[PDB]
Amino acid sequence: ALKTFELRKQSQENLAEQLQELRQELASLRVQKIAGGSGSKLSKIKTTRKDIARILTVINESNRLAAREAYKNKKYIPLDLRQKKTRAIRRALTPYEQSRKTLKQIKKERYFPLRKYALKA
Amino acid sequence: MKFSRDVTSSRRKQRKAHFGAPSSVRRVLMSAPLSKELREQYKIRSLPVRRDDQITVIRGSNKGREGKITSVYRKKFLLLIERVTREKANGASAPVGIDASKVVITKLHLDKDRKDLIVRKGGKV
Amino acid sequence: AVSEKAGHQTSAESWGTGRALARIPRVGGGGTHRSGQAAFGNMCRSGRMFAPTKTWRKWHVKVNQNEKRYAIASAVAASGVPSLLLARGHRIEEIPEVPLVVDDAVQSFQKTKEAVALLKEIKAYRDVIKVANSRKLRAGKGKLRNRRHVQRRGPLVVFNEDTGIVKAFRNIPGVEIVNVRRLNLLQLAPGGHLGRFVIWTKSAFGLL
Amino acid sequence: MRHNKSHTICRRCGKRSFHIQKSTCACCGYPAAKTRSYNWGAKAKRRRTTGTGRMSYLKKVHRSFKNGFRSGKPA
Amino acid sequence: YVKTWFNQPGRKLRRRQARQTKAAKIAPRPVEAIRPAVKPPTIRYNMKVRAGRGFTLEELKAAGVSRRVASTIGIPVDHRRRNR
Amino acid sequence: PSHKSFRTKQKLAKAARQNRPIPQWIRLRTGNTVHYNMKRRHWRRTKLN
RNA sequence: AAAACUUUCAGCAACGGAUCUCUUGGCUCUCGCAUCGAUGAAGAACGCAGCGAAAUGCGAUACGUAAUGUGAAUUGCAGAAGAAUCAUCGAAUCUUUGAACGCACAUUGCGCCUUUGGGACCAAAGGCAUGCCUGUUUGAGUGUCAU
RNA sequence: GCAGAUCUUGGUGGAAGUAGCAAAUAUUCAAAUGAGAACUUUGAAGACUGAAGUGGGGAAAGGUUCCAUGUGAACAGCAGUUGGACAUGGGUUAGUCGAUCCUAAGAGAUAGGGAAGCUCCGUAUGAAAAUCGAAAGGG
RNA sequence: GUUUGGGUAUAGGGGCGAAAGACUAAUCGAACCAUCUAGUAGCUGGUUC
RNA sequence: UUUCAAUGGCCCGUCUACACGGACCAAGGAGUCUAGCAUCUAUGCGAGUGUUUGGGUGAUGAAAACCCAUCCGCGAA
RNA sequence: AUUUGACCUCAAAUCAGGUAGGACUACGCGCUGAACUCAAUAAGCGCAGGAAAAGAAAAUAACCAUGAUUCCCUCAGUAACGGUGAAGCGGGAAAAGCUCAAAUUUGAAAUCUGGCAACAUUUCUUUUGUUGUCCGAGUUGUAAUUUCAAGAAGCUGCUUUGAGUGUAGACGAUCGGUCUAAGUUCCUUGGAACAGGACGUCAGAGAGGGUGAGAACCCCGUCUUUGGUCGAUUGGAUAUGCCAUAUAAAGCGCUUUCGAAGAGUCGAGUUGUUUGCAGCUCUAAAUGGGUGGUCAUCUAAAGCUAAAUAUUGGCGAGAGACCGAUAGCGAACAAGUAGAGUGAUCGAAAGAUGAAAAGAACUUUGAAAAGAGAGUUAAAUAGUACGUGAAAUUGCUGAAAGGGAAGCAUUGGAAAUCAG
Ligand SMILES: [Zn+2]
Repeated sequence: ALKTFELRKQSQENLAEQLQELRQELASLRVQKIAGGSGSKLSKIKTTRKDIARILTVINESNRLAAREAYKNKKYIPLDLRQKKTRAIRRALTPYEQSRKTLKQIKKERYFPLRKYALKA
Repeated sequence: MKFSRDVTSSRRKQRKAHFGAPSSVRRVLMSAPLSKELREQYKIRSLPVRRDDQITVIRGSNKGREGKITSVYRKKFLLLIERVTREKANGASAPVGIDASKVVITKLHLDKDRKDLIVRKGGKV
Repeated sequence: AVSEKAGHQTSAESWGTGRALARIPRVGGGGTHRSGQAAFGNMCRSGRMFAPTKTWRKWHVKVNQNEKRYAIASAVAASGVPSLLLARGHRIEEIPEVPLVVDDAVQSFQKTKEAVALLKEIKAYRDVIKVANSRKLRAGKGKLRNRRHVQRRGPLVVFNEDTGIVKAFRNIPGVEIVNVRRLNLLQLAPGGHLGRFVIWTKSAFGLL
Repeated sequence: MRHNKSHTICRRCGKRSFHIQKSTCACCGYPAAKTRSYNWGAKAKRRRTTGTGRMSYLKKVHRSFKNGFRSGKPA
Repeated sequence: YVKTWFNQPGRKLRRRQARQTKAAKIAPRPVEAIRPAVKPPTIRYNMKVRAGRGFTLEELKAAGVSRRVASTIGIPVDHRRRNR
Repeated sequence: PSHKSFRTKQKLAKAARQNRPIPQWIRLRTGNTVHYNMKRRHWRRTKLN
């Protein structure tokens, strides 16, 4: 099968053409199965299916990194590019606004913080 | 006796883990000891069993038979050895299976990965 | 305890009187093997057992502290008598002295070889072999229930300070090591039988 | 004389419990937004509760949680 | 409804570990704060002395330590109690 | 009848595939208790409902 | 008054599945942890393997792909031969539905907006639910006013 | 620790090769297949349903029972070479036939009004404007 | 010598009924289903060497 | 052990003779756990008695065991 | 006339950006609520979390006074009510306090969301921010100071100070990677040694599991491990570097000062629910109001907050004086499956060949199915209808008895058999 890394160092159109010829080959392999083929062809059906899956994977990755580059350093980005941990974590308070304190509390923690002490036994 | 709490001692859990271990774990479970010359040559007591290894049977009805391994038939914790077969009713050859722990490895199949294993497991090449 | 819902999560009501059959409730429905069969009864198949076992049975029992201390003191006194040890079953025919006292030099042991050498040299190793030879396969459902093997009991080594004695002795079959300040009755007189063979150290004996 | 239907296959729960005239499923309560459930039907709850299906997302979340919900690509 | 106590050794072990974790976290300082000597408020127990919640403002001022820094150095303060 | 909807036909289609005999090779596998079919239905017998 | 028949006893053979032994199951107790969903949840449907009906897994990239670790398999046959029904898992895909969201759904029914492609028509991609909040734009008011 | 509880579950008996077998007049001869023919196939003969059919079609309902090939383990209160059973395959082709479109009885979203609330009234209603419902109706 | 197919409406001490104290999925001492419920027992039948 | 001869022998359980159950066999199957109170017995201590609400130690499995402490319970009117 | 611009109110948008639904429910908070004290239970409805709720006194007390909440022992089965049934105190587990409204910054809205542009930072190209500019919000009040424990305004002279940004080592922890001591030596039995006997070894490892029977030394593991070795994260401190801007802020002792404090709310009458709450008539005060018997104690009608506590659900584990296939979950198995009902729902049965299919080649009879010879195996008294294989019941063989019962007991003969 095609190696994923050398699939990555190619351009969009070549992967598109490789995708197209793979589909021709898969269609040819399946009609051999219907009309009667050898075990090599029946086993080749699976490996060519996986190789199209590899090409779809690398194409989608290249598109998504391209989109992330386009939306890099922006306030709003597509919901697919946004993180998805849980709905609760997304709705929760961020650490910055959990650490926000009034100036009254800032003065209190400036002047009377939790001191470092000890007792002699 | 075990003193930790991360490990189990229940017969139920040990058998479930043993007979449900995936192929990667059955590789370690299907280990065999080395011969005296091999042990003194690599400073290794036991090694995992791999195909195309030259082994000799130590226990069973084939005690003393010697040959290479044709396959480590993992999903039954079983080995298959060249010429260690059985005559069926018709006369065909049915391979006689031997447990991995009942044989001794008299000659290894050296590649870079196995040499890495030897030097990693407190051994010398 | 059994499940509190065991035998109840079916659906079965009594068919009534005059049915030419017993009045125990029977599962409703039809077309299935269970329909028409009885339920809700200790006699009935797949029914709740009589008085289902409960978790708040009295499992633990309170013993007066003075009674516990009385038993432990008597257990130590029993261990200091040769005849009770022979009845206990300890092979102490050639033990030089009972009670057996050993110097503090054994509280800093490091190897099972050293511990076994001491046991042979005091001639207490007959008891260890008796324990080792007595290892058997348990009779009954115990081995199904995580009680696979059964053996005897060997010498009880009582120490004062753990500097390596516990680890150097813990692997000899039958040898049980305990601190002098936490003498357990279950180890001093196991099985309710008095007079275990106990090996003391000097510091533990002085602290007794 | 028995050649009519009272219930049909439900869209939401795939059972033949969706009434025709009432147009409400007797099993799951569709088209109600809330799934029909009743505490007296403990067995009825456990026949249709979570875990009787694929749980495809929940297994994804659990494996993700076990590692602190990290994202990106390792070295 | 029954409340069984089969987790009593488990609770005891967990509390001890929590004390151990607390000690490890704030090791420089004692794990228990200073507590005032206080007399129970009844005719049956007015002959004893036990540990009160915290000191009062008058006691803090008489000692010379301010109510602000008293919390910082580990002296609990009770604003309800008064010295009669 | 001869006026079934698509959903009815599709449900019928898989119900016809479910009651088919089991291939022998899956039986011949090891550790495979499957040796017959316990979901075999017949049209004259129990209805699909 | 012999056979046959009936009954009793014993051996053997049947019928049946008790007993004994086991057990990747159940039950109970204890300890640890806090993690669903409009970025589409739980659930349902329909499909996916060379030879599969169920179970499991997965979603037209379909008994899966990417990445990391292991290091030479899978196996019932055939088959070729960084393999594998391996583990981990942070990158992706995820069909029809479902709170289900263009209108409906006992219907593979009926639409509208934007763009593109094909040799008016068709196809493809992206969109069109409700309530509420902050802001933006346009307004409506013989509501109050200033020129 | 069981002899009972019209006990539970499972297994097995005597009655007993006993009661009995289905309505719907009725079958016979020859040949072929076949291990095996009262029951399969062809011919000949005799009958029956007698257009209000034992005829040819459809709706509801069933769902592959349809057709070919093969089998005779199990089912067809006899039998079977046959079957609607089993096994392997094949088979439903629409601009004009229907659904889809419209609406009837009826159901019901929305704007508003109630209810502690899931939600009920309201649908032409005091709003800054529907939909579903007929494989026998209309087309 | 009115009947009836389909669609729809009416649901439980309710509906429906030219009224039989009738029908309401082979059930109407009072529809069916699941919980409370392991309901209530002066009573019956069994209760093991 | 089978069998014969003589003698004897009504079918068991339940319920107040009758009646009710019983075709046969195997397995299951019915005074249990718990809270309080009372008598008696035994054990420990004794004008005292009760560790396990709690704390400490316990490494070898640590839900056990061992140790420690003020209330408080009953009793001492 | 009427045109222009404001403010107020209300609309519309497939406007820009967000949010709510549904599911689980063991534990948690409310509403509602029966029947046979039942029971503030079950059912029904709403809503959360890892805990929830409660919580810093409009609290107890009558003391030498205690001092937020929660939980446990005790109070105590006491007070109280007519069987129900507390609380104060006392001993413990855990501890942590606070934030607003009510007063002018008036020499300066000093405050904040959003748009635009850069700078950054990340569990992360996925996160979170900084600055500048514009518009908007906002004087019908956003900032700073104040919360009654006080506090403000003067006066005083002592003390204190960052909501920062890199580098290194140590100290922990999470994830997975990887490391581990010794017989397979001899003889007998056996299909197989993992059994018995002999000779030995390791043990900080003699727990457990697998392997052709009871394996510490064949293998996995186990002890070492509260650790060595890899990597990736971080949490907090130490050393070290760089920015900050204090012309300030804060604590403490005095007052020659004032001290703002929550309304259809408290409260009363009436009806309803188990003092507490709600409906309704009516409706307050400012040394006032609430609570307890003039006194004592609190300061409501506004808000936040870890910990000890619960946890038949979910996810991981460790166990057991539990059950051992009519038992234990309904389900050890293709189980909420087959199947039943229009539906709500109801819901089983069924584990074991052998070490290894080695699953009986081949021949013969038979239409076939099968049988008989063989063959595999230690075993076919293991042939899948497969471990062991009981009873009821049935067939055959052998022995015996029998004229409308049979069973049983006592004595002895006859036959069979065993024994001293
Ligand atoms: Zn439904």
